[PDB]
Amino acid sequence: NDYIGKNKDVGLKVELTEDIDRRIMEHRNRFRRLIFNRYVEFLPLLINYTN
Amino acid sequence: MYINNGRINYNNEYGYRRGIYREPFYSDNADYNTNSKSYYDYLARFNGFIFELCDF
Amino acid sequence: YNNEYGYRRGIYREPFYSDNADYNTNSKSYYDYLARFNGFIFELCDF
Amino acid sequence: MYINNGRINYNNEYGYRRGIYREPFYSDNADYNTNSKSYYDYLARFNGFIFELCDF
Amino acid sequence: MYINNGRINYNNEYGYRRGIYREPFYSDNADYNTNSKSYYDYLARFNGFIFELCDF
Amino acid sequence: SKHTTTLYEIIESELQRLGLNEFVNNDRIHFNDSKHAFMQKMLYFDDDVKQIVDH
Amino acid sequence: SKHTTTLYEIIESELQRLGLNEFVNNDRIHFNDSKHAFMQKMLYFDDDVKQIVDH
Amino acid sequence: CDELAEIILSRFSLIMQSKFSKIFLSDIQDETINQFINKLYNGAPFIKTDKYIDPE
Repeated sequence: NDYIGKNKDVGLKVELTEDIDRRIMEHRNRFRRLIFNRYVEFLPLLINYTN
Repeated sequence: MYINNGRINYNNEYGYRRGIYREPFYSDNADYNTNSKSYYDYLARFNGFIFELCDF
Repeated sequence: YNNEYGYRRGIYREPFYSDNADYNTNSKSYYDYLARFNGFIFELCDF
Repeated sequence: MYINNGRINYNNEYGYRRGIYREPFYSDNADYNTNSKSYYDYLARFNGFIFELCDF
Repeated sequence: MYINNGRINYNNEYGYRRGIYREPFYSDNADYNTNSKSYYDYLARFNGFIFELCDF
Repeated sequence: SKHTTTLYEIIESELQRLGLNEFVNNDRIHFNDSKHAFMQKMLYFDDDVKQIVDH
Repeated sequence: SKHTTTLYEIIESELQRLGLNEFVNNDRIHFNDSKHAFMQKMLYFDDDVKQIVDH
Repeated sequence: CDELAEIILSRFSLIMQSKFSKIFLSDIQDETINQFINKLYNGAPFIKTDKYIDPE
């Protein structure tokens, strides 16, 4: 038959619209954190020294 | 069709899930609105307690 | 029960039975109701 | 919020928060208007004091 | 704390604490950045007084 | 009820204040009584519900 | 009431100046009394509220 | 410099004037607007309302 995850007693879930809204907000927060961290890593590597 | 012999027993011949897998009897491609309690309900419960305190 | 294997924030709700509740809150908003409750707490102390 | 044996006790079985974590009973994704006091209320309280002083 | 010499008073003391860094708006802990959480958590300041009053 | 309460919740709260119970009733328990349940009472618009609404 | 004020605060101010009180009443304290409470006194078209509105 | 001062007076007045906003028209305390703004400001591909809000 079809496969679904084992039954975990979690209670009722909110509708798809609320899932989508929270997913979009979490995506925004994740992107902000990623870009801030990546700029932090990129900063020390800007200046280089000859010889 | 025969009686349950005066003893009640619960069984589900046609269930949604069988262990990990999913039975083909019922459909899942449906989305229902879920309405929980808001802050006003928290206030209502607190007001119920305050009402009992005032009665006491 | 609250057993979870995949973590999604704040999408799961659980029903419960509200045996008693009092929606008769003589105020035009929650803010003024809390102000009234402060006043009532002082009155209750005095009483 | 109950009375047992003639003595009153307050306990919230279904609370919004436990410890730092937030319970699943109530939904808090709702914004409520908060209407505080403006300058006119400051004037009103000062006017009340002035009224009492005039009475005295 | 609230009950002194057989009398109970609230006294609603105020303590001013100002954090060093502002709260993170885009952090995932603050979801929707809405109002309701403060309304839910406001009533938790009366728990000690409620317990002392119930004992009294 | 995700933001504010429904009319059903307020009416049910007042009916519970009145002391009514929907399940146990007169020593015989019915899950859906169809006579004392809060639903199938505000739909028939009983006297209690009318008093609650007028209040 | 972020700007100026609302009618309810004005009427509550005048009712408080009249000497009425919400809670103690006749030596029995009630939080939501449904009488002598300023709200439920504006809604019920009470005489004091009409006097204040006319004044 | 007289001719240059007048142009700057017009150019700066256009900067301070040019500010855009979104204006919601409804009843003065219809708490749907606060919920509607909360969804709209955050991510919200689909918002469900009634006919009386009339988004157009």
